[PDB]
This record gives sequence, structure tokens and C-alpha cells, in this order.
Amino acid sequence: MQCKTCSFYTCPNSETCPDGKNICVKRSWTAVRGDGPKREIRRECAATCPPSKLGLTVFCCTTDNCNH
Repeated sequence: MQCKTCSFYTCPNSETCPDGKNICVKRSWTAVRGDGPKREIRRECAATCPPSKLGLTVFCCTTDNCNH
């Protein structure tokens, strides 16, 4: 599989995903901690997505680098 999972909000580069998983994933939530951005759209590779319960905005993708 291949699913880019950067920390910024615009990583068009490519990033294959290891492990026996197979997908792209992202979760976004607003939260003012220090000086970061607003909606933290963290990302990662998995079967469908992280263990989010959808309370967080999950965004997965069944294809090569998708969720930038």
C-alpha cells in the first residue's frame, strides 16, 4: 500500500506504508496548545484508519499516497 502521512496540511509527496496494513488515514481536531495550527489533521497508515471513533474527522484512502 502507499499513503502519505505528514504533519503539515499539504504533503503531495509520496510515502509507501509498511506493516501488513493497507490504507491512508487522517484525524483532525481543533485545539490550542502552544503555537501549532488549528485543526490537527494527524495522519498514518492502517486498514481503515486509526482507532478514532469518528469523534475526530477520520479521512482514509484506498489507494497510493492519498490523504496528503
